[PDB]
Amino acid sequence: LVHVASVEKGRSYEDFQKVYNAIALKLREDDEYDNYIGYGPVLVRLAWHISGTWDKHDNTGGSYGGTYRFKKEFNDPSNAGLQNGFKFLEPIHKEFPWISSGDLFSLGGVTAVQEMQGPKIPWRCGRVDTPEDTTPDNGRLPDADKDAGYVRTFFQRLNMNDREVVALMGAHALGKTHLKNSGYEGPGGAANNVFTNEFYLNLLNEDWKLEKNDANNEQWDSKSGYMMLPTDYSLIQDPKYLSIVKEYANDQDKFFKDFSKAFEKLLENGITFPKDAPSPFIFKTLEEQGL
Ligand code: HEM
Ligand SMILES: N=C(N)c1ccsc1
Repeated sequence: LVHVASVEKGRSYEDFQKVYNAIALKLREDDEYDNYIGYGPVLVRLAWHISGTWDKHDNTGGSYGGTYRFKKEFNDPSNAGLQNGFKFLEPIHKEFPWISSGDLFSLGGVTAVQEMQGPKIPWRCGRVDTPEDTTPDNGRLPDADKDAGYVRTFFQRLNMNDREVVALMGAHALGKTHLKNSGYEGPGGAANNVFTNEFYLNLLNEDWKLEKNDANNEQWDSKSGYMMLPTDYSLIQDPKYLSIVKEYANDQDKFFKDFSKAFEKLLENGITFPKDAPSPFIFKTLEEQGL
């Protein structure tokens, strides 16, 4: 299966910077959401989940087709709560109807990361909506109650190695688990709408206890009020993951650079970019624009 990026007709960097800006301004305006966490984290999770259906073996799933807009994928149990991010983006799409759904969902994630003071994430346009019958079945996103070997094997399907996996998981510094969405409850650090390397510092420095939550699932809890999923905690149980966790806990810039690469790759998996395509766009933040 081949998906060739096709630039939305006549559009260039400035058009996409305008969509960025709309998203970024709404992120600012709608600050109350989720006990004043705001929509940044859920937009990052949305961009990951629309990308994380990809299968390298046959190029099914992936961000290209924008298939999250269809009921089967929208109602994936793994996607519970992301309707909030979709609803956030609806007025943006209404204002910019020319952008594809896949470009919008992925640009949402990029915008959120940058506006939360994360790394710059280069982003490429040209995802094209595909029909309802291209929507991947439920069950391609990962379970949270598993161990390091599960995580490693899972991410091979997405063509991600150990470093890419550990880098990507640093996003779990953002937002929180919600018991009603996933059967897990709690945040991963104190600054959960600012993008930092706190996930790794918390993994290493907190005193974690294995407890049951009110949904009868096990999770790791600290007296600080933080939590880790079993899959999060597996990153310090496996000796190879642990080395990389320590590396990112001790080098903010290295984490930023490695996250940026892995996140762009995640968002671009499955897509063929013509040699004549535009170079990746690097959007200015509102702050950089004086906006
Ligand atoms: C082994 C891989 C992964 C597992 C099992 C997993 C699991 C989870 C679960 C259970 C939640 C809570 C959802 C809720 O209750 O609302 C969640 C949230 C989150 N995930 Fe992951 N995830 C994984 C990887 C990733 C990756 C690769 C990213 C993106 C780079 C990511 C970004 C986030 C973000 C930002 C949230 C917070 C959402 C919010 O606050 O609304 N996750 N994840
Ligand atoms: N480890 C955490 N608190 C977490 C995991 C997914 S979103 C937040």
